[PDB]
Formats: sequence, C-alpha cells, structure tokens
Amino acid sequence: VNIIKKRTKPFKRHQSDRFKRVGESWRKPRGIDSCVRRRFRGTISMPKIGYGNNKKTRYCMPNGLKAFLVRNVSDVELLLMHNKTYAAEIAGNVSARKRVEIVEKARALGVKVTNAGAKVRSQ
Amino acid sequence: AHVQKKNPLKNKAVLSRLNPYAKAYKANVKINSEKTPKAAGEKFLSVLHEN
Amino acid sequence: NFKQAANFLWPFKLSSPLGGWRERKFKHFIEGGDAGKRDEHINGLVQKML
Amino acid sequence: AQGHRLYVKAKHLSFQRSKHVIHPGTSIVKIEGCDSKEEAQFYLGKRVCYVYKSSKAVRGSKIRVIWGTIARPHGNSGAVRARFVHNLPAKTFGSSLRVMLYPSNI
Amino acid sequence: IAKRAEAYEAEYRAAEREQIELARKARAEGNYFVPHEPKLIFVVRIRGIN
Amino acid sequence: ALKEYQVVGRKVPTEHEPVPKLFRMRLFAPNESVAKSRYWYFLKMINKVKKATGEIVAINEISEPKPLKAKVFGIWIRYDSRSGTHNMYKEFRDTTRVGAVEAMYADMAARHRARFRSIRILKVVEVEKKEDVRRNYVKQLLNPHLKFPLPHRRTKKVFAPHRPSTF
Amino acid sequence: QPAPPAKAHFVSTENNEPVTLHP
Amino acid sequence: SEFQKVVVIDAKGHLLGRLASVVAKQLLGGQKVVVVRCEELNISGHFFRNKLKYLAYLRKACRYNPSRGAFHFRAPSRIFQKAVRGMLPHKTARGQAALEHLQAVEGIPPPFDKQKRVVVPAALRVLRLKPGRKYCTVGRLSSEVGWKYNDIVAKLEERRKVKSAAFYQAKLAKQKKIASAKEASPVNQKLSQFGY
RNA sequence: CUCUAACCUGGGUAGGUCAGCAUCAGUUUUCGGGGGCGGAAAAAGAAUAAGGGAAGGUGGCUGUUUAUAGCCCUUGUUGUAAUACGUCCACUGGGGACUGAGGACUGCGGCUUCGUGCCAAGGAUGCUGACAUAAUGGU
RNA sequence: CUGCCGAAGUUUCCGGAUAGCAGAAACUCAGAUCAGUUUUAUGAGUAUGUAAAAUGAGAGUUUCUAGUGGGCCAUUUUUGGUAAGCAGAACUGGCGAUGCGGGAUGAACCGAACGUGAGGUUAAGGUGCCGGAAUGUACGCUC
RNA sequence: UUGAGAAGCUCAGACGAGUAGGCAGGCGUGGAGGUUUGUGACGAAGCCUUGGGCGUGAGCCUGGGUCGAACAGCCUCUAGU
RNA sequence: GGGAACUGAUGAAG
Repeated sequence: VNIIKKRTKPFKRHQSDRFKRVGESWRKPRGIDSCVRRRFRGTISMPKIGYGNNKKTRYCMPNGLKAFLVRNVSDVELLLMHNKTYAAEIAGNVSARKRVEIVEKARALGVKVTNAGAKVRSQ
Repeated sequence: AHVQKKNPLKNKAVLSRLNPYAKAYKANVKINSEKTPKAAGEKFLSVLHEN
Repeated sequence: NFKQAANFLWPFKLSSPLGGWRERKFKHFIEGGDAGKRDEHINGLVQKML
Repeated sequence: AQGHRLYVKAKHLSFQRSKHVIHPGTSIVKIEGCDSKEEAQFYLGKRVCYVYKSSKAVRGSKIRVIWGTIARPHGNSGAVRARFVHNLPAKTFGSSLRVMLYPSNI
Repeated sequence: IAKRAEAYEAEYRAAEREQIELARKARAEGNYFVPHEPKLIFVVRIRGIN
Repeated sequence: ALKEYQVVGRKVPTEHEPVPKLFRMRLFAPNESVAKSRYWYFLKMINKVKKATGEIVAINEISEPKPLKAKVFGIWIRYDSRSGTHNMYKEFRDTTRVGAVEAMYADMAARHRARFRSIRILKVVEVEKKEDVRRNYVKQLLNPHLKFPLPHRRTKKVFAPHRPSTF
Repeated sequence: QPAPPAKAHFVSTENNEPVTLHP
Repeated sequence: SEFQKVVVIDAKGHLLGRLASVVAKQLLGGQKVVVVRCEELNISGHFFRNKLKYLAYLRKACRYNPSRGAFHFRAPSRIFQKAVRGMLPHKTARGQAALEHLQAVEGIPPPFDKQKRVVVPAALRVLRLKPGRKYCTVGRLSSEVGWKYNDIVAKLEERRKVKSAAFYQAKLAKQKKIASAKEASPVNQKLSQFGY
C-alpha cells in the first residue's frame, strides 16, 4: 500500500509567528472572543481527528517500513523476522564504535538501517 | 460480502442475478399494424371544437 | 403489506437534479417553481437526480 | 517555420473560482477557434502543456514544460477546464499554452 | 420468482392496456371517464433543516 | 410555451343531487397541473363549488386546426388590477390561439405589468371580418399592398476584419 | 380504519351536456 | 478568433463603454491592444448627455492640497483610457501590468498607419444603437472642455487619407493585373472543383 | 553414498519512481442510432373527387366570383398517412473525467459442454517505455 | 493535546424550592407504551375540547447531580393612543452555543448547519468588465 | 489460513459545530523502587540548524555543528509537574 | 440672508 499523508504542513499555534515568547507547538485557543475558536474562514486550521491517517499505513516512513530505535547490538536481533516492515533507526547517543557493529550485523539480517552512515567514514 | 454497490441498470450481470426474467422481456411488441382505426366520436368532436 | 414494505426501504437519498431545478424554487409548483404536488411531473424530476 | 506547429495555440485564462474562493487545482483554458461548448468536445482529452524559458540551464538546454490534460467544457463560449500534473503558477494568467492533438481520436 | 415476475409484468401492461381501451371507448362515444386514482405518492424534500 | 386545455368537471353527487351539472372551460396553461388548478379558481368564483366538494373528469389539449393560416384574434380579458376592476378587449394578429395568449401576456406584462394570477382571461374568438377590426395598426398589416424594409437587422468571433454591410 | 378514496367510473352526458362558462 | 501578438482597433463608429469592455478582457487575455482614432468614438446620449456627466467630474477635487485631488484628464485618448482603468484590477500586480499593454492614441501615428485596423462587431454604433438616436462624439466633446488640439488633428488626418488613398489606387491597380493573370492561368477554371 | 558448499563453465530472471496504452469495475458527464406505445388512434399537410363561399377582386369589365392568378369552408378519398409532442425498451454505437479501497477458496449468478471449465459474476489487472554525475518528492 | 455527550437562559412557590432542559446507574415492558403530527367520530357556538384510525419511532420508572430564571430582535392579534411617532399585553421562532454561499463590506435578509480529501450536481444569487458563468434567445415598454 | 496481547482479531451500518457543564484516553517535567546481560571520553546532558522522519495533537526519534560528564526507554510510586 | 498631513527647500535614481 502506497503511503499517504492527509496533511504535510504541521499545525502552528496562533500568533506564534509574530511573538518570540509564544512557541510554535499547537495550543487550542480558550477564549470565545477568538476569531480562530469560532473558526472564521481565512484564519489558520486546527488539529482534529479528521486529519488522522490510515490505520495500516501509519507510523510508516515514505518507503513503507516503520522505525525502530536500536540502541545496542541485541536490539537489531529482534528485527530478524521483520526486515520487510521495520527500519532499524539507531539511537543518537550510541558511540561511533558500537554503531559500526550494528551496521555490519543488520546488513546480514537485510534490515534497513536508516542512518548507518553517521560517524563512520568508510575507506 | 458486498464490497461494491453494483448497479443492476448499468451492469448486465448483477441484473441477471437479481431478476431471473431478463432472458425473456420483448419490450417492444407490435400490437398494431397499418389497420389502426380512428375512434373519434362526433359529439366529442363537437364539444371539443365548441368555442 | 405496503406499510410492511415501505418500512423496509430506507428513505431514498437522491442527488441534486442534473440540469438544476426551475428558476426560483420555494414557491408553489403551479406558479413556476417547484413545491407541492407535481402529479406526473415528479417522473421527469427523478430522471434528473437518478 | 510554417512546416511545424502540430498543436493548437491556446491561452491560459484563469483558475477555477467563485467570486471569493479560487481553486488552483483545475484551470480554465481558451482554445483558438473553439467557440461553443459542443465544439469543445473535440478537444476533450488532449494533452496540453505550458512551455516557458528559465534562466539557469539544466540538461543542455533551458526550456521546461508542465504537462496536463483537458477534462470538461466550461460555459457557453468554448472554454474548457484543464488539469495539470503541477498546478499552473498564478503568474501565468493570460499566457499561451499548446493543446497537443494527441491522444487523437479523429 | 420469474413465475411471479411474468404475472406482474403482463399485468402492468394489462392495466395500462385497458386505460388505453377505456378512454378510446368514451372519447369515441361522448362519455367521460375519471381514472383509477393515484394511491401511491412519492415525496421528495426541498428545504433543509434550517 | 403554452397549451390550451379543454376542462370539464362537476361536484360529488349526493342523494339530494343525483346528477351534478358539467362545466366546460377553454383556458390556457403551460402544463396540466396548473390547468386543473386554474379551473377550480374560475369555477369557485362563479359557480361556488369549492375544491373540497368538486372533482375533475377530463383534460384534453386543443391543437389549432389551421396553424398554417394567418388569423386575427379578438381577446376579452378581465384584468384584476390594484383596484381589481378591468374588463379589456384587445386584438392580436398571428396564427395560433396558443401563440396569441403568449403575446397577450407579454404586452400585458409591459404596459400594465400583469402577473399570472392577476389575469383571468374571459373569451377568445377568432374575429374574421375586416370591417370589425377596430385597431389602426392591425388593419395596416392587412392591406394587399403592404410592404416594409426589414427592421432589427444585425445581419462570438470578436474582432471583425472589415465594416459590417448593415444593408 | 380509514375510508378509502374514489376509484374510477363513467359519467354519461346524454341528460347532462357540458355547458361552457367564462371567467 | 484572433491571437495576434498586437492588434490595432480603429475606433471610428464604436461605442465607448462597449469597446472598453471588449478591450479590457483582451488585455487580461495577454494581447497588446492599440486603439487608434480614439478621438472619433461615440457615446449613447446627446451632446450634453456626457457633458454634464463630465463637467460634474470636474467639480470633484480633494479638499487637502488641491494639487493632490482627482486629475480630470481632457484628451480624447485619456477619456477612453480612463474607461479601461476601472475595468481592470489596477490596484493589483496584474492590473498595472495589463495597462502597459494598452496604447490609446488619437489620430493615427505613422507607426500604425501602415498596418491592419480591425474593428469590433459587438460594440459598433450602427449596430448596437437604434437608428435616429442621440449620440455624441468624444473628440468633438472633449474639445469643448479643454482639449485644444482639434483643428490640428482634423487637418492632419485629412492629409493621411489622401496619401492612403494614393496608396490604395496603386494597390487597386496591382490586383487588376493579377485579376487577369488569375483566369489567364488556365488551371483555375478546370481545377476549381476543389471549391476554390 | 547423501548434503551443502569455494572456483571455472553456461541459460533465464526485480523491488523505486515517472510516463503511456489496453480489456474491465464504480461514480459521472456529453453526443447520438433504432423501434414500439399514446393524443382529434395528434392537429397539419400533400395528392385527388364533390359542394359551398367569398375576398386584402386575379384574368377580365370602380364594380364582379376562376376565367389568361388563385383563396377560404364542408365532405370523400389517397389513409390502413407522415411528423411532432409525451413517454417506454431488462435496444444499441461511441467521447471525456476522477477513483483501484479490499487481498487463497467459501456466495449469488450467467455461459457452458457434461469432466469441467470459462465469465464484465462478493472492490485491477495486463502489455510496454524512460531512470540512479536520476525522473519525481520535499524544505 | 485529542475525543464523546451537551443545555436553560421562562416558570412555581417561598435568595432558598420544586418542576423542566442535559446527564449516571438500578429496574422495568416488546407493547398500542408512546408521539410540538394528521385523520374519522362524539359533542360544543370555520373554529372548540374529548375517543378509537393513518403515519412514523422502541418506550417507562424512580433513585443522585451539575449548569440555568439575562436579554436582543423578527411574527401576528391588540387596546390606549395623534400634527407625527408611539406605549403596553399575549403567541411564535431565531440568536444566545453557529462556522459556510450570496445580500458590494453588516447577526437580525435570502440559501444552508460543518470530520479529512477527490470527482460530480445544485440552493440563494447571478452570466459586459472588475468576476467564475449567454454582449443568449423572445416579446413588449422608457428619454 | 496460523488474524488467541479474547485488554486480541474481524464484519457491517449510521454519525461528526458546540457555550456553562459532564465523561474518557493520552503527552511532557523533578525525584523513588523494579527492569533494559541499558547508552556514554571513539563524546552523556545541553545548545544551535537554509537537513531528514513519525504522530490528528500535546510531543518524540534522528543527521550536521558545538560541547565536555553524566543519562535515558518500559512497568509502578510521588509532586514545589 | 444663513453654514463651519497643510506650505516650503534640498535630494539620489531609467
């Protein structure tokens, strides 16, 4: 099944572009005076359950394999029977040596490691 | 069961599934010929063309 | 059994009539428009929505 | 240059719109010589384009192109309603298109 | 089902045939003829819920 | 368009009245559902037989027997004004009784701005003699030596190359 | 139970000829 | 049926508010319109009809620094250029880019004397107006409000006609030679059966 | 002996994206084609026999009655008429547009060809073509 | 942060009540138990109320518990009224809680009540340009 | 036919504004017990980013730069959240 | 007989 997104532009809290105190993460407005709350046309949209994505092609990367944080060499082993539905995303704090051994074994399991190239310059 | 709503007017297979009469209809039967007679009474034509 | 059969069918949810309605809709049918009885002309209305 | 031009000259007219709401996913196209919504049934389905000329050159040339087709007639004056793979930019109102004669059925 | 359908389909004609016949008599005679009235009606809404 | 309908009807017979009388009307109606609605309108104001009492027996169309022959129609109109008082007699020259009353409505819609229900047509008679036509302009399109140039000539595709002839 | 509406019938005009009125 | 890169619309005999609407759409269509003999346009209504409709427009100026008020232009060209200025969204970026495709001039300058002059059959006076009506001529009107260049253009246009007339007889004498040479080619008369 | 397996020797064979085109299914829109059935068993009209009438009076002589033009009205007849209008076909040719959800078989059906199988029948498959110093996709 | 249900804004007595509207459980009945409804019948001086037909729809009981007795208008009677408005009583709705197409922008006007999208079709209103759509067809008007 | 986290799986319909209010599921922050044969000087936390990814959203995961000693996921408890 | 930015002085630039 080809992956699809009902929306691609994230939601952006109202007037979080003008003021630097107001952050961009979404916060539903609380006043009935609001133009946005009454949903006047022309104002920005809102997070609703309508924009929920397909319950089967959810959590999937655009390739089709879902992600999976592998933080050591025995976390990629579980992905042995799931190499065509999961991509072994290595965690960020893993050292640049313990990383180069996950790659050499995930490659045997045919698992896509998404960022195997970090800290690893090849010769 | 019934994943698509097929249309028995525009599909010629589901129509036969629902209606086991489509193998004999003859929608246009020639019930008349050249010899059709006029049936227009005089007193009706008088009250027709009155005024 | 017409009562026991009219309760079987759902209300017939139709579309808007291809070709539109008449000009101004909500006056009685006998002065143009379309409301109230249409007699045989409800036939030529369903040959638009359907 | 009269031994060429296997298309029909056209002009992109406007987006689909109401008075206040415009619908840039479907365009309005005015074909030359098409002056009736019954004479527009000949250009239904043809593959139209929009050829222009960018400054920076890629792949040995400069001309780029946006393809698309024609879906509906539109009104009583022989315009049509097209649909492009990329929606046409709004700064191309009153430009010129090409209505290529294929897929030809005549 | 077809045995019921053959009965119904010929009957729709056999009642449409007679109102062809029963008006061809009176109009050629000078008699008048009210018809078998509508007993079914079909109601289609025109205004929303507002 | 218009279509002239012959309508007859009566009331429900009772034991007191075993045979109701039959009343014929020659009126005009774009379809038949407005004929059998206008029919109960005229008959209620004149014979006082309400819609909750009477019934309808026969509707037929009257096609014009001679649509290819030119004619002149004298038209008797009872017009319901803003004071509700107008009897009107007007002449129209055309081929068909269907076509006359359309023109009758149109002129009556211009000079006197009459609506549908503001008009109750009274009688339509094909007037025939030349000495009874009481209008000057209708009379002049009926002399054997008539003639005129074409009026309202105008003989898409904008940007004409040369000047129109307009002759 | 409701009183049913009216089916069809002839109505002869030998003793009752339809007269023509005017509005 | 014209998508010329440039069209020249000779304006004698046209109406103002109907040509200014035909032109206003072709400007937004992408063409490049030149309207020559703008001085001999027509307007429905008699001579004083638009005259007080424009003498009223002269009474309308700002009441702050009256050199910042409305600029009531008097030329016959700018009378019609005003007419194609409210017909376009001239407050957007597509209006003020359309207006520079229109060149409205009076008389006929020599850069457009030697070119084709199409007319609009949907805005003409002899068609759209009832015979025996009241009509006023703009260039004859705007002279009475301040356009002081009437006697020069009427003199100038008279010289162009007789020169163009001299051009025409040489052109008329040209095809009379080919009128003979067309039938003199014998192939025309036995192979006219392809319609031609 | 069996098995897997390095090398040499040979034959056939994507997923990724984007373009087509075909037979389909769903929704839909726009052109038609054919024939039934209805009304005054449409009215006309045409052709052809009667009679009547006249004119906005033709030839003839302002006045008259088809003559050196014709017109209207009534009936007969060609008629056992056409068309139009209103419908109906489980009648038929095309043209465009968007969609392809679901995932062995279960079922309703139709053709068969008497074993079956096939099928437009409980949601799309097939035949090709461009591409990785890349076509699309983003920010 | 998201989702689901969602009012009253008037009483009735005495700020406290009861009822109502919205709710939670328990427990009733698949029936004629109902119904901002229409018929027929009885009466009553076209209207009035009463009972058993049509039409739809599953109804009912209490227990324990929040919010709410503001108003702005539009509807028709209406008596007191007059230079001229108007003043007041009652009914019905909207809005209060409601975004959207028109009405050039406007809450009281016309349509329409909303998840995210694609494709079609319409309402209101429109088709000369701004502005998407006939400088269409028809007939009469007007200087 | 394996789709038994029966707190799962699966089939079909209708529905979707929402004020006071009522109900439910989740996101994140500091500490506590248990757990990950947990991550870390081959660079933990933080910080910046015209990089990529997920979720309707609160949020989370990650590439590059900076930097220099600690830190996180899961199930519960707790609040100066 | 009645009603109730404005003007100076420089200035770049197709």
